[PDB]
Amino acid sequence: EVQLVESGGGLVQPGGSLRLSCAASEFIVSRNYMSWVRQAPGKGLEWVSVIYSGGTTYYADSVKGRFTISRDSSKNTLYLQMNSLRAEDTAVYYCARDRGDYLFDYWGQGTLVTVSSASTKGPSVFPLAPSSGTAALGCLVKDYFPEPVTVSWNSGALTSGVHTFPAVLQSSGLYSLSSVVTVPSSSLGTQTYICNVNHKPSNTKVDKKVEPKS
Amino acid sequence: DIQMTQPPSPLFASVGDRVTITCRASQSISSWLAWYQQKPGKAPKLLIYKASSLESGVPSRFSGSGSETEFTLTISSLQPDDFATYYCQQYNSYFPTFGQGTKVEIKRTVAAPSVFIFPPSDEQLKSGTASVVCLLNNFYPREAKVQWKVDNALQSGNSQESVTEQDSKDSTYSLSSTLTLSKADYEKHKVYACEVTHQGLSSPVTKSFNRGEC
Amino acid sequence: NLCPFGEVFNATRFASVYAWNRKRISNCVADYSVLYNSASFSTFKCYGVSPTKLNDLCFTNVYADSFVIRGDEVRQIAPGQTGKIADYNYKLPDDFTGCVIAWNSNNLDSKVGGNYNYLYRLFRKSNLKPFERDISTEIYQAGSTPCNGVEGFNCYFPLQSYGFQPTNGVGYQPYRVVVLSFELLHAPATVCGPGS
Ligand SMILES: *[C@@H]1O[C@H](CO[C@@H]2O[C@@H](C)[C@@H](O)[C@@H](O)[C@@H]2O)[C@@H](O[C@@H]2O[C@H](CO)[C@@H](O)[C@H](O)[C@H]2NC(C)=O)[C@H](O)[C@H]1NC(C)=O
Ligand SMILES: [Cl-]
Repeated sequence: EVQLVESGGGLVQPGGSLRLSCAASEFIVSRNYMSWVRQAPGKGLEWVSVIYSGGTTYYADSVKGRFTISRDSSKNTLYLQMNSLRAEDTAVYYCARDRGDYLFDYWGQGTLVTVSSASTKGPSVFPLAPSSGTAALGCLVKDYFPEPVTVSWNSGALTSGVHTFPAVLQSSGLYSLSSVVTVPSSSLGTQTYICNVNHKPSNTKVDKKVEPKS
Repeated sequence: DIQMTQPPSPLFASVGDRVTITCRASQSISSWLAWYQQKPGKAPKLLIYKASSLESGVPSRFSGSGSETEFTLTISSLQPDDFATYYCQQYNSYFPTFGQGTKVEIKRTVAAPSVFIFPPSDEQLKSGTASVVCLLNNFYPREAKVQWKVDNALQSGNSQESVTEQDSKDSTYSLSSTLTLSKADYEKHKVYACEVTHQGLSSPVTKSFNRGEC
Repeated sequence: NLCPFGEVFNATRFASVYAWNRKRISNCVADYSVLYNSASFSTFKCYGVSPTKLNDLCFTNVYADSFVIRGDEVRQIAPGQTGKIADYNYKLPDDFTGCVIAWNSNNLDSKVGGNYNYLYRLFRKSNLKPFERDISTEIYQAGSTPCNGVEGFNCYFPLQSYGFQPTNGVGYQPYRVVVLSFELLHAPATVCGPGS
């Protein structure tokens, strides 16, 4: 029925450009207040820009001079031209119908924009080895980019007790992540534990056996 | 600008509870306040405009109140699908702004973490860096202090933390904190420890190892 | 015989901005520095004329437009502006010759629980032409489904109330605005100052 669908998002280097796109249905873009609102990962919401049906447009000060909102009423489409992108512009960009006075009563689901200078790189996989009832062991999936990786244990045979933590972005611009599992300490020398790491962007597949230290 | 403050997350409630989320505007916005609800991976949806008028569709258990600089969202009896993040937003000014959001997660009994420290792997040291990892497994509530200590000196500014989403089986959290050192400085020191403070512990639990010593 | 400025500035009811009032003034003598010197107005900006020299000037006709808006919307009552008010309610021309006069009217215009008599136009397909008054109440169609005069989702009454309330936010409080336009045509100049 009613729909707002964003596209155009992706990975871009600082200084680069990207044009976001919002295809609407039943909503007529040229008769509404149409907005872009963004959300940095794990952060809050930040209104970006508005275009009045009559033509007037406004921008957050953080994007003035660099972003440009526009629309094509032939295609019932809203646009966002982002120039001179900075890393701080990394966010999910939402297309929202503004029902007057910045009241966003309908949001598209959003399109993610990652601005980074990092090079694509597969992770190194280091063991977190168990110590001398319940033992903990893990894998340190270090220094990869872009997101995401996936981690399994014993190719899926081990799922109980497993915590694969959210990645943290390091000062270097590379992500790092840990995957841990608790197991019966009695099984340590008898059961084999392997973490299976997959990082599709670099075609990396790694299987690290984790064992106690002599 | 106008800065909107909400209380810190999370807020713990059970199905059937009465939940109130406050919002504080840094200046009077009369009654031009909105409330949004957001589930992870989904876009926000509008609940309350003009401070107290239920958006058409929103269940009647949601209610809003307030004026000037203090406002309140209220869920009379919390339902299972009301676990989400709630943002306030002042609109009808020259530039809209949102609060940082308040997440309402599931309530359970207090559970103390099990704490594990992991030394750097010999694999990693050969590459020139040392990551010390401290795991806090299955604890409740969310707040927890992880203090790194190297030869008894409290370490600040060289560790990063990542927390799991509340567990669906037992509604606990787990926390991973990585302390990162150059290999050269890793071996300028002997005793590495993380000290975990949490309300499920009578005293701070410390786990430690001596570098190089089995 | 003086110009009936008091009838405009001292009227006890003002119009909503979307339905702004206009009194056409003519065949009278106007002391502008009665207003210029009273110092009751938080705003008194003139364009194309020196406020003090006004009492030496004559015009074919003078128009006094009046209405209520928010304090922080008074900036939109100027040549070359954009926004809800400038675009959809009251629009000055880029070549505006007149004066914009405003003053805080919270005492008279803020009603407890909300004064819902003062409205502004919120939805409109296109910007107003300068000095256009649009009083339509047609239901605004924001979707592809024609509204047929029935409100509903994507089918909005085009006007919003200010709900002027006792508020400590000055910008949110109502201001009364008087806009003076000075018309000079190839006809008798019936609106003159004291000096001529
Ligand atoms: C708007 O009115 C004020 C005040 O006027 C009072 O109420 C009127 C209904 C009428 O009965 C007046 O006689 C009342 O005084 C005007 O300000 C007065 O200005 C004159 C001229 O300088 C001065 O002599 C008086 O002392 C002032 N009195 C007060 C109470 O302020 C004002 O000029 C009027 N505005 C216009 C545009 O005419
Ligand atoms: Cl405004």
